[PDB]
Amino acid sequence: KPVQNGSQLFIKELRSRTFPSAEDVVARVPGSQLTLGYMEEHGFTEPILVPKKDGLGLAVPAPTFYVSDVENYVGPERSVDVTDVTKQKDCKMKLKEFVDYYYSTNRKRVLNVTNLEFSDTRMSSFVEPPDIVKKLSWVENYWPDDALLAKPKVTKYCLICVKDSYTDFHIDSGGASAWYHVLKGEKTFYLIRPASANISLYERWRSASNHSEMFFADQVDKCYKCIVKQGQTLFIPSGWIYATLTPVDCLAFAGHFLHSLSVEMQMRAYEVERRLKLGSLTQFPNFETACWYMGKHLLEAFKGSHKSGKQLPPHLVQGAKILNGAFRSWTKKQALAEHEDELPEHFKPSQLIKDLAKEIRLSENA
Repeated sequence: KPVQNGSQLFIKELRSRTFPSAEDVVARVPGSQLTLGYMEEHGFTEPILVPKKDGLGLAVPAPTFYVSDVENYVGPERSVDVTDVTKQKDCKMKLKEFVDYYYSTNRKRVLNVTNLEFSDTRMSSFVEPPDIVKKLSWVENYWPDDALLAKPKVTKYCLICVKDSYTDFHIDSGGASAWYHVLKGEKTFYLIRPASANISLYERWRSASNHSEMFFADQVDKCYKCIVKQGQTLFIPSGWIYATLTPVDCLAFAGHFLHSLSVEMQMRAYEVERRLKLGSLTQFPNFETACWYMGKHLLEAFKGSHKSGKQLPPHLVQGAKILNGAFRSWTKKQALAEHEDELPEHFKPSQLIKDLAKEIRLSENA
């Protein structure tokens, strides 16, 4: 018989198993040193652990903020997605019901809430993402407040995981980058670098019928174990393939974002998820729309570079090229009525593409 991912026996085996330490891969960095400059220097290709929130500009409630408090500020009647970890199946229920389960003592099932986005609730004012996320975020920087399409609702997630909760290996939707702040308890991350072959293996694993019977880390050379403890914040870069195990009841906050340092990985991950045709919780809404606004921004940056003579950094020019490729792909004749639904008002794709292509040429000559 095969071991089912997320099962009690799986958890036991997983806890006993040895992994390479995240020591080699995850930088420990004080909040204040996590600047745009830092990110640009290192390129945000590896996860970053910030042991204390000081300097991050992260706003979160005190650790005396409990799940019962979440219930009050989010609202007991709110519908929430709940994962039954042992079955690896998902269902819906009112938050009050989950909270009832959470506080029970005879706790049979293993259930978690991992996609409660609360920007539309009273609890929203209690949490502000780290300053660096805001500085990097395409949505925060380039999506206009008067936009007719709604901003991707992925900025503030509340996660509630019971002891022995497990979330299986995945890449975040849109190849989005993520921050995770553990308010109470702890969460163990198992991190796999998105080397090209690893991504391919991941795609083939996600698409197999027996994938819930296969431990993906078995297929790769290095899967790093990183324990994130109370008060600590982990930043996960674009495309990283990761799973998590919860050793004790945990309450955490998280957010997802796109940025200019991983344009290529973002597109690669998006193409993988579009081939998989799976989706789920935390699907990145209006990913293409964010891309369109980025594209408009780039044209403006280019045009403004003539006035100042200062060229765009090569990663931005390379980013422009990749985005233009996508735009062409999304607007070709055979290309969906799915794609037009994500185009912002007043956009002229044929012209943007033509205009971007010209500006990329003008910059390359130099």
